[PDB]
Amino acid sequence: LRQLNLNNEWTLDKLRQRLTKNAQDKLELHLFMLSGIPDTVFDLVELEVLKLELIPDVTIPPSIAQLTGLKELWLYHTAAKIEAPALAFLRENLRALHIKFTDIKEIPLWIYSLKTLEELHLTGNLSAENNRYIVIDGLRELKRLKVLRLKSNLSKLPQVVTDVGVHLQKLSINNEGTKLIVLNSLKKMVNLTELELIRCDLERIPHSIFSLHNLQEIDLKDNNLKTIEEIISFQHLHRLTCLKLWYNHIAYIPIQIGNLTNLERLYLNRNKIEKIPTQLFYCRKLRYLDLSHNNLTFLPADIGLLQNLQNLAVTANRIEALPPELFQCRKLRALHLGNNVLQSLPSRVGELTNLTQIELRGNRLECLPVELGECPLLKRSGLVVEEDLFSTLPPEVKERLWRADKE
Amino acid sequence: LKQLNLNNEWTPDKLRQKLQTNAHNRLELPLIMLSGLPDTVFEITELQSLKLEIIKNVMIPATIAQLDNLQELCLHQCSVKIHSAALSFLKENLKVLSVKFDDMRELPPWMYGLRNLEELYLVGSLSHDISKNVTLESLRDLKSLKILSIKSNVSKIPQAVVDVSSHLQKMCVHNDGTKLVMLNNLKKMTNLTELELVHCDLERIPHAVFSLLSLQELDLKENNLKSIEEIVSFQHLRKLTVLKLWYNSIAYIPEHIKKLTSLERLFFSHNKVEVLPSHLFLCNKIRYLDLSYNDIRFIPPEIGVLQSLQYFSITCNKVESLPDELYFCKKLKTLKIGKNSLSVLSPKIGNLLFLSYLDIKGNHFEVLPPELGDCRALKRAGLVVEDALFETLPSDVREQMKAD
Repeated sequence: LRQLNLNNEWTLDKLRQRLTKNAQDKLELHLFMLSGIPDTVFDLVELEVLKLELIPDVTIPPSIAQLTGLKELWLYHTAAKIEAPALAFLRENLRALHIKFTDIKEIPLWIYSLKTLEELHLTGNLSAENNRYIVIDGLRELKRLKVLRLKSNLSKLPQVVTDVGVHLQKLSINNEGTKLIVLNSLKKMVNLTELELIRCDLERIPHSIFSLHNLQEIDLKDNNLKTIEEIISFQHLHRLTCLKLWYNHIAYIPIQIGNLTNLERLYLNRNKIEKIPTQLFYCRKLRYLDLSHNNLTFLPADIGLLQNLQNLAVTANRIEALPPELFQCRKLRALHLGNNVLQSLPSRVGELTNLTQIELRGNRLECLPVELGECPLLKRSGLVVEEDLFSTLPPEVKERLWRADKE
Repeated sequence: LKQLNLNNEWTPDKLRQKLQTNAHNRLELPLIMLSGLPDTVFEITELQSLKLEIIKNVMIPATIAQLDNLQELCLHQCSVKIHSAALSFLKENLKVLSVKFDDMRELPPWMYGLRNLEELYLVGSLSHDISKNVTLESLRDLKSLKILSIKSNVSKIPQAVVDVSSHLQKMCVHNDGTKLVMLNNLKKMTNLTELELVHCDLERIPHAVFSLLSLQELDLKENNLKSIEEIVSFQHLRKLTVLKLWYNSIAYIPEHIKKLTSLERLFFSHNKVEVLPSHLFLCNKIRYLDLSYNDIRFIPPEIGVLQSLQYFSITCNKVESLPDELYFCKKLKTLKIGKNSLSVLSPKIGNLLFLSYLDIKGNHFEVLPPELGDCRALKRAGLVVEDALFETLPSDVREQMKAD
């Protein structure tokens, strides 16, 4: 009666409205406190991400074959009971699977039998008695796995994951402040491309990070590294173009980073960098540069070297005057300059054309120059500033900006 | 049941929809006329600011320890309760507070157990027995407080401010017709830097302001300053660069302005000034001078002394004569002379290289000269004028001006 009533209550029409899109721009429906999966949910054929979150012990029927587009399932505290035809359909169709659990029994055993699975995310502590890195021994059956996120607070990387790493291209570890025992055991995953150690609290860089040659993006988020000293060995990483050293106690940048000329997305924000030096600008390839929430003394002139810079973010840092060399570059697009001690914005911002948004709220900004109206791509949504400071502009250029905004 | 309803009513996706930004560039959740505070709100951990408007009978659990990213709290006309872990965490984390006390009890008594608090927005109202508010004089427990804005009918400055003068820096008070008295409590300000008093009905500038030796700026907004004779001690405010005495009644300006030359910002808009003296423009460090919507008869030529001026507003004056020495001052970035009694725009105006803004709106002009092309930073927007004055440029000058 409950399931039949749920099919009537949750109708296909209301669920068509329930359909939303995620950051990956994928049609998805969030099933929160549902008794089971309504048949009206499975009738949907345009679904991309089905969110079985907190659905108590739901049995998956074969009608999941109707979900032809189904590629993403996020079983959040939802034990999935499945049978052979639905198993076959998931093995032949399903490719990404983010299992969040609080118990070993919550993890279903059929998730290790899927052929086409390539993205697998685990959340929940995995250290247990007589089950440490044994339940995932079925990861060897899964040969298509490329993304393996383990928000499992694990103290060491499992060896089965190391054998998987021959075909794994992405390994993100979240330990929530627990030091992971590296022992240079990640040298097996030569295919690893994005090692994102999230909240690993490493405080050092092991040699395995720069021993593998295949990492393009290495984000040591909240790894608490005091001194960034292993960056000389990263020049052998020709693939490395995104070295996001944010959320650390880096108090000074040694000049040696001038070795790494291939870097583009250097996100060095939310740190206590006393100053980014001139030699830091020796990487002319830097296209995206984030220094937000930092202790900079000022912003040097060698920023004129970074001709490829698009978004320079120094929000809530200590910069008193904006150098004209900042405006010498023309490729700036997103200027996160808010909450600063900028005395005034120079009129040379009129040179900037690619600037589509600029954060100017707060600061010590005396007035906004009229040259901001010279920027074509900039609009009201792009130009975020206080109402009075915006009103300091002449009426007709404000009308021009309004007309370019609304249309 | 109330809390269960709150969690059931507001899904986290609805809170994602509610997510917005505020006046301080923080992630704000506007919660309006709610029955309580849901735990789903605290499930969001990326949140930087909380806005609770008339949500009364509300007790803050330990669950706010989930969201570490908070920096601002807007507790508006709501009587809020507290729990021990909430006290500890908001002592450790919360820094910016903005409360509205429509009722005195709608101000909760626990704001003052904190220490990390830095900004405070005390909007609302107050009664006759001002000194009895022990809620004010507990900010001795606050060590990091730096911003205090009290929009209330406060007649007497409390001894609270006297105690917290060591670390306080900014004042913003809107009395709205209420006379402010007992100015010794503002005398014993020591480390304060900003003072914005609005409608405090201060007839004269007290010796309190001159007792301040590190005041960056002063505002005497909506204060009936008929005469300015106590400026002699204003020299003690060496940090004073801003004197925003606008919408005021200063009938004439004396020689005492020579006491302080560090003055930079000078707003006398809508003042009662009749003739400027020879003694304003001696202080060459002045860059930001306002006389908007005044009734000055004419501008004497001693304006030539103000070279480091970058803003000279005298808009809606009765000034019929602009001598050419303000055109001689080329560092004058802004220069607003709108709706005066002037006759002709100066032909030798292209000499002012750094003239960013020339508001001369509504002036009785005849024909614009051709030397606006020599002006590097003057636009049609900058030179706001009636359109029959805009239509006067030569055709080649139109070709050079439409392309700037």
